[PDB]
Amino acid sequence: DERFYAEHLMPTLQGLLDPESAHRLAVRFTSLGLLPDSDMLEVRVLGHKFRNPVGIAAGFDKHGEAVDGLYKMGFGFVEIGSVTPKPQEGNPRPRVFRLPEDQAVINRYGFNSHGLSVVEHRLRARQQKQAKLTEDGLPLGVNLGKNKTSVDAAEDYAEGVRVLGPLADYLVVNVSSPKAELRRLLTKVLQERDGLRRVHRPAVLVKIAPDLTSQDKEDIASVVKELGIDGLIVTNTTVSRPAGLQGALRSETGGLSGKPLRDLSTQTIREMYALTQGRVPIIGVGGVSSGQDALEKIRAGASLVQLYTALTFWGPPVVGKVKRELEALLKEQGFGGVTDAIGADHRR
Ligand SMILES: Cc1cc2nc3c(=O)[nH]c(=O)nc-3n(C[C@H](O)[C@H](O)[C@H](O)COP(=O)(O)O)c2cc1C
Ligand SMILES: Cc1c(C(=O)Nc2c(F)c(F)c(-c3ccccc3)c(F)c2F)c(O)nn1C
Ligand SMILES: O=C(O)c1cc(=O)[nH]c(=O)[nH]1
Ligand SMILES: [Cl-]
Ligand SMILES: [Cl-]
Ligand SMILES: [Cl-]
Repeated sequence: DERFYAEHLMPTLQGLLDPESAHRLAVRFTSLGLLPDSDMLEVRVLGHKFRNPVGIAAGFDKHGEAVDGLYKMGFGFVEIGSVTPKPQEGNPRPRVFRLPEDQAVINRYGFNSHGLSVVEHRLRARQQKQAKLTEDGLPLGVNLGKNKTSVDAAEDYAEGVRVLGPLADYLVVNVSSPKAELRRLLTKVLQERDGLRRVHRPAVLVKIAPDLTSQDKEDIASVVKELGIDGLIVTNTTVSRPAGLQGALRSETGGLSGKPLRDLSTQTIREMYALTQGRVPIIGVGGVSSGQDALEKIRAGASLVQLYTALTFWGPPVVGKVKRELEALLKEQGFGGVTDAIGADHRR
C-alpha cells in the first residue's frame, strides 16, 4: 500500500490535477471515508489523552469537513482551520504550488474560510460524537485566524474563542501565517477563554513562524510563561527560501512546507523548549515524513507532532508508516514510550 500510493497513485493524481483541485478531491474522499496503536505511543498533555502523537496540521481541513475521516486515517488528533470570523475567499488562483524535486509545497491561500458560523454548525452536528472520541484519546483542535480587512485583530480572535472554543479541546492563535502587542492580544484571548463554562473550556496555544529573530523568540517565550499560555505550535511555513531548492516554482510568493522546512522547524522547537524551561508543551510541525523526523522533534522538545505536506506526496499510508517507524525507533533507543523521549536531547 505505501509503495503503491507513493509510486503509482499519488504521482498519477499529481499528473492529472492541479494541486488545489487535488486537495479538494482529497478532502471529499476523506470526508466520505474512502480510505486505505500501542500503549507506547500514548501521551497525556494539554489536559487530554492522545492515543498517538501524530496529528494532521492546520490547513488540510480548513472548514471542518473531514474530521472523522481524518481519525479513520490514523491521526491521534485533528486540527481544523484556520477559521476567520466572516467567510472570505482568500487569494486568486493559482495559489498553491508543488516542488516535487524538493518534496516541498508553496502556498498563498490567504485564509480562504467558510467562516465561524458555518464551521460552528458543522462541529455542532457531531459535538457528542467528538466528546466520545476525545474521551477515547482522539482530541480536536481548532485554529483561529482573522479576516483580511479586520481592524482589530484581537477582536477577531476573541470572536473565534467565543464561537468555537466550546467545541474544541484546544484553540490555536495563529499569529504566523505568511512584545506588548502580543501580550495585549493574548490577555484578551485568555480572558475570553476563561469566561467559558468549565466543560467547554479549551487549552489555548500560540502557533509561531520559523522566521523569527532571536529577540522575537525570547519575547514570545516570556509572554507565554507570564500569561500561562497552555502550549506552542512550532512551526508554520517559512517565507525563507533555503539554498538548494530545485523546483521550477521555488520563487512563487508564499509559505514553504515539506522537507526544506524540516530542520528549521526542529531547531525552532529546540530553542522554544529551552526558553520555556521545558514547562510549556510544544506541538512540533514542519517536514515530518518518517518516524525519524517525528522522533527528532520529540527529542528536541515536542510532546506531539503534526504533518500535512507529506500526506500530499505519499498519501494516507504515510500516517501508519510514521507511527510504525516511531515505535520501532523508540524501542531501539531504549525509551519506554513517547513520554520518556520528550525533550531527551536537552538531558545529554
Ligand atoms: C496548503 C497549506 C495550507 C495551510 N494552511 C494553514 C492554515 O490555515 N493555518 C495554519 O496555522 N497553518 C496552515 N498551514 C501550515 C501547516 O499547518 C504546517 O504548519 C506547515 O505546512 C508545516 O508542516 P508540513 O511541512 O508537514 O506541511 C498550511 C500548510 C499548507 C501546506
Ligand atoms: C494540498 C495538496 C494535495 C493533496 O492534499 N493531495 C491528496 C491528499 F492529501 C490525499 F490524502 C489524497 C487521498 C488519496 C486517497 C484517499 C484519500 C485521500 C489525495 F488523493 C490527494 F491528492 C496535493 O496533491 N497538492 N496539494 C497542495
Ligand atoms: O495562506 C494560508 O491560508 C496559510 C498558509 C500557511 O502556510 N499558513 C497559515 O497559517 N495560513
Ligand atoms: Cl478566489
Ligand atoms: Cl504545481
Ligand atoms: Cl456548546
